[PDB]
Amino acid sequence: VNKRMSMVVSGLTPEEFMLVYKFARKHHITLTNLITEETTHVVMKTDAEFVCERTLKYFLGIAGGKWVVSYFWVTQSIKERKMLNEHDFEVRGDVVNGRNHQGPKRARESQDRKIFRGLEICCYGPFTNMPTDQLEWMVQLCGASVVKELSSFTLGTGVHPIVVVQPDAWTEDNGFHAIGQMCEAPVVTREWVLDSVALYQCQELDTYLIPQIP
Amino acid sequence: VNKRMSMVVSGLTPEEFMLVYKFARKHHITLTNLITEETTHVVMKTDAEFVCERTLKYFLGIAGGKWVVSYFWVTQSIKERKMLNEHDFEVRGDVVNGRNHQGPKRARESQDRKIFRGLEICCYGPFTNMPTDQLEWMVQLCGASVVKELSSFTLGTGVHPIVVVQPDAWTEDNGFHAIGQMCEAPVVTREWVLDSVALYQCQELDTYLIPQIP
Amino acid sequence: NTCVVEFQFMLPTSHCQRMGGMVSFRTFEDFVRIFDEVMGCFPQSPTFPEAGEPIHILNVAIKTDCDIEDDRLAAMFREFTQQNKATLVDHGIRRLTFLVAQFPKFFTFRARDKFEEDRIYRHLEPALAFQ
Repeated sequence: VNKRMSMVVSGLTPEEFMLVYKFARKHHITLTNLITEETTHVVMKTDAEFVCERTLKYFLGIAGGKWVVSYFWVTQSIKERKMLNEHDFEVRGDVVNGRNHQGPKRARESQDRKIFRGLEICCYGPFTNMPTDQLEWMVQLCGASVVKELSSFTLGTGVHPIVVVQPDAWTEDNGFHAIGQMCEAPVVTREWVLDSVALYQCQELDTYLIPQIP
Repeated sequence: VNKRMSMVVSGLTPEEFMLVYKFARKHHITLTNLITEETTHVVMKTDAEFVCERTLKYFLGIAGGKWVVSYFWVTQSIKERKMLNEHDFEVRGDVVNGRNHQGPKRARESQDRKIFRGLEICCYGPFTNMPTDQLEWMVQLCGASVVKELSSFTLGTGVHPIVVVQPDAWTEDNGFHAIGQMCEAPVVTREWVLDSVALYQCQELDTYLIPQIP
Repeated sequence: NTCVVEFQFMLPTSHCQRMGGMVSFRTFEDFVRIFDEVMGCFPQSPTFPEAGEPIHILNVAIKTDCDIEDDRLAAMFREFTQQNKATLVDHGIRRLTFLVAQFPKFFTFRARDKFEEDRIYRHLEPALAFQ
């Protein structure tokens, strides 16, 4: 067996999702609601210039080098009753990280050199709007080596350790300022990863560096 | 790695699919439009007595020993604001082959004694409302050895070859009555398989045998 | 069969945010069949803002213009809360006030985390009761 077309959609209101489910059925196209390694296509909600919103599935789509196309391919097929070429509907950017950063495009064309291949990233729970194991799957797909606990960090000159937290998610507590006392590694927000994934390019840590307490 | 939750639906209107998707949405449950080996749950549209229609996913669901439940399980867990037990809503039969034939139920609990284990089935095109390769997956899931072309039929006393055709799809020719002259195998309508699958019990060929020419 | 208004407010030192739903109905019976859309919108995929708890109010308008029998009345009404404490299970609901029309006779059953129904506030809506 060869891989088959398989879509997930992201950023759609329920009413929009219903249009895609009818669409995928007629041409026996696989369409799932959770993105996996077997998923091959990611259908994004975009504007007229193929610029989209930031969802959980968008980032995960790029990490896996999957075909990332715009939701407008479906709406266009009804008006003209054709199956136009999806490549014409590849999302070009998002409204946060750039209007033409070609993140998804590079991911497909760079599956041999993942941007975080050979790096050790620690995904520090808890998280909101994103399962911890899905972000781990995300950085795994981008070549990072997941370290579950701070003591489990690989010690070496070639290793670059990074602790990833979401300062927004903590309520009741200021815990993101104490990691520098717990390990010898730069501490940056999850948004650094999210921006890096959305762009599929390792961003500079400088603006995302999290202040520690000595 | 462990299995994940995965449901598929059958017999639903578009507005109804969103309700299962919404169920899947709240608890991040996998929901696909094509039933595969990774699919674990098959959700059928039923009446008040848990009797459903004969769809492609229903038959394919039985062959794979997947959880075949009524659509009313979904509406009830949402309708009652609880996470109810799926098992109470298992479908028992259909309006053609019996009101309590327990086809889906026996298939899940009897995957060790597949109904077509040790049978050689040739899926004779063309087909309507069911892809040939999906019916092949069905008999594959039921232990049969799929034979792609008539010349590839095993010749032997211990082997039980069966030619399965759908008399309905043929309109230009009466060719399905001559296969018995070309090979050593019973010729039955596809409904014998579907009924055998629908019941998960290998039916006697007598009522479905197709007359040959001596 | 469901008419929805959405509530959106915040605490002005009353005791940060939560939403609400009011739906106007003819009989209490029709509601519990018409249940399923109130719990429908309780929606849009998770968003990730920039780089770098019971929360539902529920008031239901009812008719059939009945009379004195507060015991049999509210008791029937009450056993809707006690049959489905599921309301609490659906990420919790702050309040379920039942409103039966003819000024409107209120049948207030508030269980944010609580027993179903509060007796001081029957016949009144606690926002206006603050006065």
